[PDB]
Amino acid sequence: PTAAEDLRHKKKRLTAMERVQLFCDPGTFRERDALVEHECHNFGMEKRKVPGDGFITGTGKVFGRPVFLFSHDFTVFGGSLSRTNAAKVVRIMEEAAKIGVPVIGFNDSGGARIHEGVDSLAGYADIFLRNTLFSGVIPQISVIMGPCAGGAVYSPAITDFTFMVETSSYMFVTGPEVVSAVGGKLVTKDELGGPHVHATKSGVSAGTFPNDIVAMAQLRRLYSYLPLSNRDPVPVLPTADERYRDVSSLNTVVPTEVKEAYDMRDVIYPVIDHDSFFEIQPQFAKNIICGFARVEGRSVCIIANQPKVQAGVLDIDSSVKGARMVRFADAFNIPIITFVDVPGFLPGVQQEYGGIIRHGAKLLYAYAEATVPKVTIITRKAYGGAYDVMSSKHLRGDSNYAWPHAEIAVMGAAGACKLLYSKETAEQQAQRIADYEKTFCTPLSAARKGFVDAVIDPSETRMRVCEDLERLARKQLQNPWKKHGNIPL
Amino acid sequence: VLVANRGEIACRVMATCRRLGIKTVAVYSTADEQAKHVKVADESVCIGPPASVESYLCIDKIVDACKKTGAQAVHPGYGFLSENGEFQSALQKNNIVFVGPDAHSIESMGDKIESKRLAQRAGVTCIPGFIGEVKTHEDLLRFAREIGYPVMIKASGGGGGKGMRVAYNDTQCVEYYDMCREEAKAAFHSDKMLVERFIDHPRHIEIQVIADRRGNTVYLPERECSIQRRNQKVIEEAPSVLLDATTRKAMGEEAVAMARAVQYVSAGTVENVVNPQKQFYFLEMNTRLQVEHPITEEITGVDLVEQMLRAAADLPLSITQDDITINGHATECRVYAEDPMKNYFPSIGRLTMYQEPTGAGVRCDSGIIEGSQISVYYDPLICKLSTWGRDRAECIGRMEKALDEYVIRGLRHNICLLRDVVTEPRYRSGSITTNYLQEQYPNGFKKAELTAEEMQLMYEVAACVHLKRERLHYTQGTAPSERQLYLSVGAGQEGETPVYVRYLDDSHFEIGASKHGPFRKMEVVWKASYPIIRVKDGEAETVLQFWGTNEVTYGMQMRGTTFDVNVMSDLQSTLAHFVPITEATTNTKQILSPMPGVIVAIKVQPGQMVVAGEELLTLEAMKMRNKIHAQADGKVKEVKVKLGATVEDNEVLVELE
Ligand SMILES: O=CCCCC[C@@H]1SC[C@@H]2NC(=O)N[C@@H]21
Repeated sequence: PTAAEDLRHKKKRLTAMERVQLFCDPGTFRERDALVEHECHNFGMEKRKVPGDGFITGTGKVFGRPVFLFSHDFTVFGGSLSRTNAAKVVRIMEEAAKIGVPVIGFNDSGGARIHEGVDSLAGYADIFLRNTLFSGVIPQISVIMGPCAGGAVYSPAITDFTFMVETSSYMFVTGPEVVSAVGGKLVTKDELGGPHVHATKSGVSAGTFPNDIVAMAQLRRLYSYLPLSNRDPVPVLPTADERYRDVSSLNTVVPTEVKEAYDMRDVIYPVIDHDSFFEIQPQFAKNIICGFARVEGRSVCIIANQPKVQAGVLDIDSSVKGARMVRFADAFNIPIITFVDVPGFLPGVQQEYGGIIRHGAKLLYAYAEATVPKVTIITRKAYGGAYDVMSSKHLRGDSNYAWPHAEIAVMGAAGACKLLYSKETAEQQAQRIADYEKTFCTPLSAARKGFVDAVIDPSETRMRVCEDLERLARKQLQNPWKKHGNIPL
Repeated sequence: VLVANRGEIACRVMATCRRLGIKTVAVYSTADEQAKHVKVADESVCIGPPASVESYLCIDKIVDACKKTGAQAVHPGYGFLSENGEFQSALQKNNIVFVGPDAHSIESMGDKIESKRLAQRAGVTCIPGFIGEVKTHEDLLRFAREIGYPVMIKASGGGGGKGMRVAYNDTQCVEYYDMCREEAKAAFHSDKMLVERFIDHPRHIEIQVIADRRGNTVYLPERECSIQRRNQKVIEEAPSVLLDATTRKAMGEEAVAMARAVQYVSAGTVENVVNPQKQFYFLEMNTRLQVEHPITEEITGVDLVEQMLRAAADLPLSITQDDITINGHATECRVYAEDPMKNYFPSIGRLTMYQEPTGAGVRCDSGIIEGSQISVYYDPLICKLSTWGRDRAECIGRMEKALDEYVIRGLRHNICLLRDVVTEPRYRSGSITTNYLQEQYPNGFKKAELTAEEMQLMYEVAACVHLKRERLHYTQGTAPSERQLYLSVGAGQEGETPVYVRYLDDSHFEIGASKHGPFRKMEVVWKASYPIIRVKDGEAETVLQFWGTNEVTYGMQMRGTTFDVNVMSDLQSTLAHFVPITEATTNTKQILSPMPGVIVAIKVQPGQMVVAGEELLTLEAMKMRNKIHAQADGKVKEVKVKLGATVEDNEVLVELE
């Protein structure tokens, strides 16, 4: 019996129920509500009632841990929401708020249902309010499998992570018809809101998958990292890997020349456990890396610069990416580990015309507000305000480390030499820049002041990180009483 | 003593001293501050920039540096400027030991010419043939019949293989002489031809020699260097199959006789060419310390390093030809960073992501430790894998097994070629030739495929690994123990093979066709997220490797080759048919610079060949030199952006057409 799904598969596409079956465990899905009708009675809609009413909501179970989910249905009315569709979603989110369980939704709606009038707006508003209230209480993940237009786009935005499917998905606020009507330009749906556009240009989508099957397979892996609720502790899984594994290849990663580049992944991979990195937003703002990883069987958060791309310089997009990652990680009590290599901020008129001052402050706010244990490692250099922003010791950092060839200075040697000698005799470059770099572009001064705990061999990083992260397991820090902060938007 | 090399041999020397209780010193270049031989040494001194000239080749630095160690002797090594006069002269200026042969023998034998003179000095069965011009076809036929050889027609003034044709009969002799005279008159202005005993099919047998400054000269057992690519050898073996004492004893005696002839001290080695009729040809003799001796040392125990350093002090050896014997045979291979399947593309500048050497009853000499890199201006050799044995089958099987346990990550290599060559039944037949490689690899290189049972075993191991890694993620006792998987390699699911699994213990399963099917109870032992995977069904034993996965596709290595097996359940299998398979853009067009900057260095030339992975140029921006390369293409047609063109802004630096 394979009835009524032949029409769907013929278009090389899967069904909502099949997606739900693929996500959860083999036999642990219990559909909650299945016999519900729209009761519209307008515009010749009194007929063609549907039992499911276009939504599939249940409970399920992943890796032995509970979950909640819902999936849109494209065959029935195009997946449009109504006064009645939104009730099921509201009930699921409320139940997942009472119990410490997350929510995952597979969006496929074609837009609002016009035949209901303003009831669709009512349902949208209720879903928006539930998302707003419960953000930071239970993790929310959203996946977009098909078209997603109109005002329905906003609820995925408030969710913590949004993923996209490559061939047959798109998302935008207004359709290309209106764009043609007002501006006069003919742009296709994919050219407007395709997965690539949101992966590279707008920065909304947190990832892209080639197929639905791969999407489910990796969504399970992502779910294996998250904590169940706000009050539950960070999960710890058994692992045969051990902190005594030898990592001596880190002694040679940093080149002896100051103008040559290297890949920061060569430093990230040895420290964490084998094959346990899940990069977030891999194709957007490549000069910074963010993602999840495990250290001795417990999930941690990774944020590191990359001198491979644009000399590892902070920017607007990198600031937004890092700020969102830090805020999410702190909201759910996940340790943060950072690797620092920054020469400063990206210079340019477009930057000031785009508001670098606002955006660069977001990362600093996220780092200063955080109360989870932090570990910082300075590999090569840290200059100016970039050193302050990237989790400096003064921002209530727990432990800070440096490598023997690091440099921590106010600015580059040339600018310091220029400002320290206004009209000093010519040729001052040769006998002053070298001396200043020798005397003050070294971690000795910063260690004398007390800004780094110790200068360590690069081969001891795994040992130190495991020791510190084990000791810091029970830190309790609290901020002054506030209704909420006022972050620079 | 101080060494002069920076490869595996240097480590070997600083290792022989262990027993010899000899403190050692090792110099290095700037790039090699993290080489193993630096830390293995007792003392280290820098020799300037790592370019070859200043590095080690800078005699002045080296000889000058030889004034602080106190060492009364200094090894000459085997590479770089080893056994050199300009160097021997300098070391005898400061009156220090050379730990090597004497000058007169070295210049008398390593010289390109007059080697034939020493050869014919006592004849020593040197190249045979009519020594003179053949002015008539009658003379050519008569001298061909004299020895009935394949003629070996070669020009008197020609060299390098030009003007040579192989004649098997008299008519072939006449026709090939007619072609040879026409070729040589145009190419080398000489019509003078010579006829010599051509070899049916060569084996390039090599005979080892050792000696001493006092006496007790000994002949070491011979070796093999038949396999050769681009005049570089790959696989070696000391006791070749075509070994008769009638020849071999005379080979050793004649090698020793030639030794005292030029009063050679530190013998290099003797070269020969051998036909199925058991001949020998002493010429192309070597005067350098060949490092293929590990094989001989495995069949003898004759520590060449110890004996030569002992002879460097004017003492006789500790061994005589009377006790030298054979305890089996050994196989040795060389591991290159040369990517064979990709047109022998060189892969350099890649530190070892992570590597582990095979150490099961085998020997490995290498200078590349974990976290080490290979520059372009050096030898791309990785390791020198040699395994002891007594029987061909025994020694080979060992190599087979030892090849699969060599984990190399971070750069390519030629291990697949070595594996395929060893596994070939032609190689295990017993005899080979010097044209063996290109004879068995006509068009490029193509690795041999898998039989049905091997692919089935790979499927079974993949299913076991999938289940073992799956059980890790589950919490407490809420974990499964049995599934039914559908494995199919390839993007089109070629050969869907249903598989079961039961996981009766930690490292035991009950693999079968499906439910209610007979079970076999194999065994797999693998640490999560690690490379090596040991699996043993009954007696058979296999070792596979685990590269990575994306939870639907598994990257597993079988017989030194990468595959991507798909492990999916019933639902995933039945649904993967209804999935779009888009084709990525195949654009052969101009390449643009991603970001603004300055071009300071260029690598490729305008309108010539380009291959994948080749660096093209280097922009420098905000104090940082990048290096955009050629992802993949055959050639280009474009106009180069000149040096110092601070324009960029996503311009067309190179255009591919
Ligand atoms: O010396 C002149 C340019 C130096 C720029 C150094 C890097 S580029 C971006 C960042 N901003 C700075 O002030 N320094 C760094």
